[PDB]
Amino acid sequence: EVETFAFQAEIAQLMSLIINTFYSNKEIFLRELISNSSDALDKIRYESLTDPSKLDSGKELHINLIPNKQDRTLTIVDTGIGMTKADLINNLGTIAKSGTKAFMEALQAGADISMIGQFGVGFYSAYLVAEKVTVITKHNDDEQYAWESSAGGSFTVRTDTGEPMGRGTKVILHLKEDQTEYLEERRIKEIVKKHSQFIGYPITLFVEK
Ligand SMILES: OCc1ccc(Oc2ccccc2)nc1
Repeated sequence: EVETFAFQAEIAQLMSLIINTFYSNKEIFLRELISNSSDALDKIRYESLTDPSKLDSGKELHINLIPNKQDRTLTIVDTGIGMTKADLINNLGTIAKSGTKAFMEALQAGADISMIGQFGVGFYSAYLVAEKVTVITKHNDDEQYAWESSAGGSFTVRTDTGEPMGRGTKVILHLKEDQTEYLEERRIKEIVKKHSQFIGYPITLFVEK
């Protein structure tokens, strides 16, 4: 059972801008997704300070980076607070309408795409490198769901029957054919060291063989 939704017009506009603007500094997508993961981990940690049972779904607070050259995917896994179905539909838990408005005003006033995270819509930088993004998520208060979009104005939401995650979010980037550098260990390490040195959670880069 798959539900198909239209993006709000302003979010479709944001994604079109990200996909169509010539902008070479694509590597910032990883900083933005890791920052979202850190924010998610902060939220479940804060909730656990007064209610330890919030961590019954998993006590470990971490971020895993999983490249897969056979599938051409880069997956960013966190064990943060996750998102409900309602969160997924409401632009992955963002205030994306007002964030997009502020972002595009900043771009016409001299900003560049790398500042996207300052406007709370950093998730959508995934489309700098991905032709399709799948988000699997599990929040303590809801069931496990899969969101997916190849842009083009629509996204789908379905109950996920895949491997149970316990709690957290998995962002699966189906990379564009010319963006496979972001599956290479030395490239991912370089980006993490450059942009994510002060993230307060362990970031484990998985290797392949
Ligand atoms: O990288 C995009 C992304 C978006 C959301 C997300 O989970 C949450 C869920 C609730 C609050 C903060 C973060 N994790 C990754």
